[PDB]
Amino acid sequence: FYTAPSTESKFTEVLSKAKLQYPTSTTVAFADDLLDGYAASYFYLTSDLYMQFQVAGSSQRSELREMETSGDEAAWDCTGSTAHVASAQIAIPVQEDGIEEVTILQVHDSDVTPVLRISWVSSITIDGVTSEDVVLATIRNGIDDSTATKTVLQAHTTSRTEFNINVQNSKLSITVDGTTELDEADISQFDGSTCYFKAGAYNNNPTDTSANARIKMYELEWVDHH
Ligand SMILES: O=C(O)[C@H]1O[C@@H](O[C@H]2[C@H](O)[C@H](O)[C@@H](O)O[C@@H]2C(=O)O)[C@@H](O)[C@@H](O)[C@@H]1O
Repeated sequence: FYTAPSTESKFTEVLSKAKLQYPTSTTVAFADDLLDGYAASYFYLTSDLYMQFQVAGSSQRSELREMETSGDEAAWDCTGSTAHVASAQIAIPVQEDGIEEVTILQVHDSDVTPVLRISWVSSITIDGVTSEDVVLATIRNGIDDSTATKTVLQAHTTSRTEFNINVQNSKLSITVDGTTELDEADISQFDGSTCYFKAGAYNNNPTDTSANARIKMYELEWVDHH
């Protein structure tokens, strides 16, 4: 008794260009499955037309992974001259107790390293400044460097918020409601890697492994250019 996101034409294209992973890396639904009305407690359309992702547990996810319409996985040159752009209108609800960080958008390499995570965090300390209840950008410093550069993007609101990720020419930019919040961050450390976008709910370091993270997307698209 869950309504499928495929019933809304605003999602047809991105679902054609995605596969759904849940609760870890295994695909539960490919593009054709998604287009054919795939729906579950962790992936469904709300009555006000949000695509909602929900998942409990440490490092568990309900997440769309960028695909080509051919069925090939997206694997674009992370630092190439072609622009790759992800856009999403996301409402981040107040998270359940014990949910401490939820990753909502990513640029991931074709191996084991997230180039970029955009996440909600309960608390973060960056160079001696603690922020509470914010949306954060985390860019990994390298494949062999587990550390990352972190940038607060936005004070958390439940209001629908426009996020835009633009990747081109070894630089990455993020806009939030039209305002640039990360301006041409360097990602040259992923020269020679291939990349793709992800979107959904990825539950990072919960303190209650039974609590549900929950993220809602009113619009989602990923594109190439030139
Ligand atoms: O030591 C850390 O906790 C390390 O985590 C990093 O984010 C990771 C996420 O929590 C997820 O596990 C997944 O997405 O992998 C990420 C990663 O290893 O890059 C960063 O937040 C990093 O700053 C932090 O030290």
